[PDB]
Amino acid sequence: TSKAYRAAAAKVDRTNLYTPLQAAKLAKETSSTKQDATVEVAIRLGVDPRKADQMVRGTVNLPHGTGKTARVAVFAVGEKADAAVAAGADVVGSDDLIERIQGGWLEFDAAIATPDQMAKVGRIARVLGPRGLMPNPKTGTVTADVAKAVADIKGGKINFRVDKQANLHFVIGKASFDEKLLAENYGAAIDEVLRLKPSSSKGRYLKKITVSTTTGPGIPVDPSITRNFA
Amino acid sequence: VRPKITLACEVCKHRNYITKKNRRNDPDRLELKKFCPNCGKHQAHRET
RNA sequence: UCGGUACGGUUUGUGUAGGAUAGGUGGGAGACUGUGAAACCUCGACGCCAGUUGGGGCGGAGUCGUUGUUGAAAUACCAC
RNA sequence: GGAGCUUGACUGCGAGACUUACAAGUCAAGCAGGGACGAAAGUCGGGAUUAGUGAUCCGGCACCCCCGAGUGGAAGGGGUG
RNA sequence: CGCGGGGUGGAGCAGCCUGGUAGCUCGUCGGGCUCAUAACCCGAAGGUCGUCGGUUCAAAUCCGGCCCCCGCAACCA
Ligand SMILES: [Mg+2]
Ligand SMILES: [Mg+2]
Ligand SMILES: [Mg+2]
Ligand SMILES: [Mg+2]
Ligand SMILES: [Mg+2]
Ligand SMILES: [Mg+2]
Ligand SMILES: [Mg+2]
Ligand SMILES: [Mg+2]
Ligand SMILES: [Mg+2]
Ligand SMILES: [Mg+2]
Ligand SMILES: [Zn+2]
Repeated sequence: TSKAYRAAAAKVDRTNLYTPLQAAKLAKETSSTKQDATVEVAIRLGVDPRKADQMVRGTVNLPHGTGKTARVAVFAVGEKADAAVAAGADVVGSDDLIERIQGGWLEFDAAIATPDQMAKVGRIARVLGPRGLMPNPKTGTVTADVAKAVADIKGGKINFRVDKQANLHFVIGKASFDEKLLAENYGAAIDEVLRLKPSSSKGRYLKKITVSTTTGPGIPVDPSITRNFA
Repeated sequence: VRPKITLACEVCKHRNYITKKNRRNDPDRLELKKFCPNCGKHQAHRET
């Protein structure tokens, strides 16, 4: 079924591995084919994530943005909030800002709080429960640099984390970008995964990689190319 | 019950010394300051 | 005739709480009907409460998660 | 006999002796490096002392980076523990 | 030294690959019936699932370190 999906499936080949340029060249021809969404990257690694020291986790600075609003409320006191309104955070307050969100307009994305204020801000998670806007050290939002970590959210620091079955599922941004501008994202993101190779990674490290949307099919990519994205 | 254990430096990892402990009275690895001839000074030494 | 291996399609998954949305991860409100929607029939598939159903037979345009759980939360839908 | 802190149960050496068919065995002042204890003098190269052990060959592991069968490497070898 | 499994109630053994309950057998206790708990019958005690840590909301199960047995193939100058 799905007559709009077979039309893209009668286009991309299975028995060929494409270049990173051709991968975004059909991602634009899938986001023209389908209704537009995020370009997904599924990396299949040669690690075993059941041993502890082969676990892969990290982030990436995409130089063309991940296509995200990044509305930030900053729960801090003193200059720590004042360094965030100068950073470019639109909703900046104090213990007052505890009150302005739990009653209404809980419309932001991250809450980077100081470790001294984690008690009173932690009750806002009772309305920020299913959306994960609570201050979290696991997302880089509880630290001593509560100011310029908002700028990490603005530019598109996408955190990755390998699953139980050695797969990195991963994004490069919205599909409204240029084809050569997606390979700038896609090039400077694989190399970030190449940074986090453990020494005990037996075998071939980046075995299989594919490029898909959340609406169209996947694209077979050649893992041989790690430098020549330009 | 009294095995021959070797002591390695905690910096350069050279196996400078060999000795004996009791496997039952001291069931974990020894820690002693010993002279490391590579570093030219006293370093810490665990087992291997 | 019974396998092994490389690869594709199909399908599988039921502590309690609770959508009956019932494997992990990702993001996912538009994929969703001539690719002829829903009702209705029942050649079947399995079994642990309601079949999740690969039945391909009947239709004449939804087979929506923000509510109200499985960490809990989607699991319509797509890559893996 | 009791107590406090410690790792000298050191590395580079060693004038001069004991014992002795030979191979072996044993003792050693003092010098330097880096240390422990002590206010200092000093003392410490396992244990009051003498038993608790096994030549060579052949290999194993760790380090040094000496040789490397035309050359560059590697294999293999060599030294030290 | 490599590999190739195993430890779970007093003894024996599943569950482990694939994550949500600790069970079965024998022994014991108590009760019943009986010449005889020989048998048969019912109830219960007996467990950090070898110990440390680690990963997950949650581990007997999965990872790693440790003790502890059992095999095999060497090494054995
Ligand atoms: Mg002791
Ligand atoms: Mg000694
Ligand atoms: Mg001499
Ligand atoms: Mg001195
Ligand atoms: Mg002093
Ligand atoms: Mg002396
Ligand atoms: Mg000989
Ligand atoms: Mg040569
Ligand atoms: Mg060599
Ligand atoms: Mg020498
Ligand atoms: Zn050293």
